[PDB]
Amino acid sequence: GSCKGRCFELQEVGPPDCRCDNLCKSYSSCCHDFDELCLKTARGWECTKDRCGEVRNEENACHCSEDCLSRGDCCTNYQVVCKGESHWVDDDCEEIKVPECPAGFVRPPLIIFSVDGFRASYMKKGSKVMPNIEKLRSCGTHAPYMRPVYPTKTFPNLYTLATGLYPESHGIVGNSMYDPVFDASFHLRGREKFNHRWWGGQPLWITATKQGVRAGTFFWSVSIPHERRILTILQWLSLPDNERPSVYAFYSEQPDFSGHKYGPFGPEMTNPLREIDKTVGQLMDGLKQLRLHRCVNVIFVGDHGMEDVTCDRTEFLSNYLTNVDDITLVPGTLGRIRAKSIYDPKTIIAALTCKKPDQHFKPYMKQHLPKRLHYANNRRIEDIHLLVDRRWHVARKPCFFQGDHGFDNKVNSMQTVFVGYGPTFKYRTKVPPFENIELYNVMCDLLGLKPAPNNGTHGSLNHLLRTNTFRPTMPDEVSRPNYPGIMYLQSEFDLGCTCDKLEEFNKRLHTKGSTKERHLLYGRPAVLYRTSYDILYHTDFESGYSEIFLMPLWTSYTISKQAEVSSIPEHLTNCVRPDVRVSPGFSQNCLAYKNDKQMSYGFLFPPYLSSSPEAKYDAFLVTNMVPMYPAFKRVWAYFQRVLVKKYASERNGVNVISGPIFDYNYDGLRDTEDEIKQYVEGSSIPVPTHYYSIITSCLDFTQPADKCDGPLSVSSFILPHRPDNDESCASSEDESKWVEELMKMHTARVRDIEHLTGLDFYRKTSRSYSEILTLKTYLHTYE
Ligand SMILES: *[C@@H]1O[C@H](CO)[C@@H](O[C@@H]2O[C@H](CO)[C@@H](O[C@@H]3O[C@H](CO)[C@@H](O)[C@H](O)[C@@H]3O)[C@H](O)[C@H]2NC(C)=O)[C@H](O)[C@H]1NC(C)=O
Ligand SMILES: CC(C)CCC[C@@H](C)[C@H]1CC[C@H]2[C@@H]3[C@H](O)C=C4C[C@@H](O)CC[C@]4(C)[C@H]3CC[C@]12C
Ligand SMILES: [Ca+2]
Ligand code: NA
Ligand code: NA
Ligand SMILES: [Zn+2]
Repeated sequence: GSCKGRCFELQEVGPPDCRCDNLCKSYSSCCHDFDELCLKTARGWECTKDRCGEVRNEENACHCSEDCLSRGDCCTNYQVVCKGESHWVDDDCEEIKVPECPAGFVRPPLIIFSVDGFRASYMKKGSKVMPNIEKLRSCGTHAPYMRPVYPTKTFPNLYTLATGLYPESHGIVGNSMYDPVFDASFHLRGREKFNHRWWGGQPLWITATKQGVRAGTFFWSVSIPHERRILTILQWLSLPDNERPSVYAFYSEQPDFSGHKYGPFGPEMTNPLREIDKTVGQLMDGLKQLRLHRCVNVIFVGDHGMEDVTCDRTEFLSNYLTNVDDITLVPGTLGRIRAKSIYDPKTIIAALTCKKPDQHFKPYMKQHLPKRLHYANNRRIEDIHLLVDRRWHVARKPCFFQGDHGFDNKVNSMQTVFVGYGPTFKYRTKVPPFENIELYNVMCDLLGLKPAPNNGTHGSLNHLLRTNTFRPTMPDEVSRPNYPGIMYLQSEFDLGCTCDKLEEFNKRLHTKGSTKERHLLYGRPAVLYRTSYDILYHTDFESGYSEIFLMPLWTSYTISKQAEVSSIPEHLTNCVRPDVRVSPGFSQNCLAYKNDKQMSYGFLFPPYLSSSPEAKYDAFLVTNMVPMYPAFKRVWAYFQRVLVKKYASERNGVNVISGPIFDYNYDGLRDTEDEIKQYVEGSSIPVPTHYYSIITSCLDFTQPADKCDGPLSVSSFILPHRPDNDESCASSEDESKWVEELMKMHTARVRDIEHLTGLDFYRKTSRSYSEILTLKTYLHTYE
C-alpha cells in the first residue's frame, strides 16, 4: 500500500492495488504517499556547493550525496558543482564516429524529446536564448522544418510520430472525436481516451516490446514537473541490464501553452523557450554524468506550430445556416459537422459555399479534401469538413488567447522542428524538410526493430543516418506491357467519331525512334498490379494505354524552354481519330460522349504543344482521350495551354507525366474495377475521380530537363475531377485569376500518386534509389 522504494516503477500494478507509476495520477489511483515520497520538491533541482558530499536526506528533490549515482537520483549539475566537470553545452562539438557506451549497454538507447507547439521559426532565436538546443542542432543532424499531419493538433501528431501512420489509419483523427460504432466521444479531458479501443496501428513502444526490446513508459501525468521527468529517465537508465529500457520519451506541454496565451510572436515566448532549453541542458548534463552523452541517440521533435489567432477573428455558422440547432460542430481551426439527432448534408454544404466575399473557411465533403491531407478514410471523420483560413476560428454561435493551431499542414506557421543527435545520426548535417510520418521507420532502424506496416517510405530518410540497417530495393514490375504495331485498317473501326495522306507515306509512323529517349527521361513507369496495357509511341509523347480502363494510365512528354504554343484549328476542334494499333473493342467511342449530357472529353497530351501541324494529328487519337466534365475542362485546358509552357520557361524545360486516378472509396489507393462507381453513360468507360501531373526538371536550372547530370526537381498535383468549380470562389472570372490557385491547393507527392495509381516512377536515372525515395516524398508547398 506504499510507494516507498517504488517511485516511478516500470511494472504497472494491476487493479485495484495502489500505483506508483508515471500515469497513476491520471487514473487518480496512486498510493496515499505518492505526492510525498515521489513528488518531492525540497531544495529545488540544482546542487549548490554547500550540499556537496551531504548525507542523504530523503526529503530532498534530488541529491548531492556520494550514493546518488547508484540510484541515478543526483541533481543533473552535481558533477559540475561538486566534481569540477563542465556543462555539456560548454564543451566543443566532437564527432561521434561510433557509439561510446559504458559497461552493460547492448545497443545505443533512444530518447525522444517531444516539445508541444514548437514552431520551426523559434529556432531562429539562436544560442543566446537556447544554447543547448542550438548545440544539438548545429552538431547533429537537422531539417529546416518538419511537416506535421492534418489536423495540426497534438493527439493526432503524437500518435502519428509513434506509429508512422496517417490519422485516418491510426484512428486518432482529432483531439476530439465521435465514433458511431462505439456511440461515444473521445476528448482531451476525461477517462474515455484511456480505453484501448480508440488506438489503432502499432506504436513504437509496442513494436519494441513484441521484438524483445524494453520500452520506458512514454506518457507523463501533467502534475509531474519536467525536472522530475528528466530525473526519472536518468534513474531508469541507471537500472540493471535486464530491467533497463532501450527507448524513452520526454514530453513537454511548452511552448504550446504560452503560444496559446500570447501568440507565436509575443515577447512573452522567450521565457518558455529559455525554460525548455534549461530542461534539455539538464538531460544532456545528466547523460554526461552517466557517461551516456556519446552513446544515446536523441531526437528533439515538435508536434506542430502556432499561428496568431484571436477571438475577434471568428466565423460563426449561425451567420450562414438558419438551422444551427440541428448540427453538431467540432469547432476551432478546423470544422467537422455532424447531425445532432440521427438536416441534409448537400444543403449544408451549399449554404456554406462562397456566401460572403471575404469568407474565412471553405466547406468540403471529406472525399473532396486535397488528397495530400489523407483525411477521409475513417468512420470518425465526419462527411462535412471545413478547412479554415490561417489566423481564423469557426464556431457554431456567438482576449484570453492569442494563438492556435490545427490548420492545413502545409501552412508555414504549422511547421515544426526536427533535430537528431548521437552516434547513429550524421555530424553537422542539414537535411531537407520531411514529414513526421517518416520518423517511425527511422526510430525502428535506430533500435534494430522491424517496423510494422506504415505510411512512411522506408529509405527516404537514410540520408539522416551515419549507418543504415535498411537498404531499400525497387519493387518488381507485375504487368509487362505489349508494344502493338499498326495492325488494323481505318475501315475496321465504328466509334462514331469524326475528323476534318502523309501518314500513308510514313512507313515508320508510331515506331520507338527517339521518342523514348526524349519524352521518357526517367524510364517507363512500372505497373505494380495485374493488368493488360500497351506502350504507344508518338513524335511528341509516349503513353501506357490500359485495355481495361480504355485510356492511358500515364502519358509522358517533354517540353523545352523554347517550345511554341499553338491553337487547335477550327477544323480540328471536334476531331477524334481511331488508333490503328488498338482494337475497336479496347477503344473508347464518341457516341457515349454524345449520349452523356453531363460529360465531355479532354486530351492527356495537349494538342496546343504539338511540335508540327503533322504531329498535332496524333494528339487527337482516341487513345489520348479521357472523360472530363465541362467545368473541369476549364481547369485542364488552362493548365495544358498556359501553365505547362510557363513551367517550361521558368525551369529550363519540363518533363510531364499525366494520367487518371480512380478512388471512389477515398482510401488513397488505386481502385479495382469493382470499386468504380461511375462510367460514361451507356458505356464501360470509367470516370476518373482525379487527374494527376508530375512535372520534373533539373534542380540545376542551368541544364535543360533533357540533359540533367544531377539531382532532379519535381512538383506534382492531384486535381479533383469535379462537375462544377464551386471550390474556387473566383471561378466566374478569367482562368488566370483562379486556376493556378486551385492547383497549388492540390499539390501532391509523387508517392501519393503512386498509391493512387499502382505505378512506380523514376526507375531509370543516375541517382541512387534512396535519393529517388527522397524525391518521391517531396511536396511542393508554395509557401
Ligand atoms: C497507410 O498505411 C497503412 C498500413 O500499412 C495502410 O493500411 C493498410 O492497408 C492495407 C491494404 O488495404 C490493409 O491490408 C488488408 O489486410 C487484411 C489482413 O487480414 C486483409 O484481410 C485485407 O484484404 C488487406 O490485405 C491493412 O488492413 C491496412 N492496415 C492498417 C493498419 O490500417 C494504408 O493503406 C496506407 N495508406 C496509404 C494512403 O498509403
Ligand atoms: C497525458 C495523460 C493525461 C494521458 C496519458 C496518455 C494515454 C492516452 C495513453 C496511456 C496508455 C496508452 C496505451 C498503452 O500504452 C498501450 C496501448 C497498446 C497499443 O496496441 C495501442 C495503444 C495503447 C492502447 C496506448 C494508447 C495511449 C494510452 C491510452
Ligand atoms: Ca481506392
Ligand atoms: Na456530352
Ligand atoms: Na465558383
Ligand atoms: Zn495547443
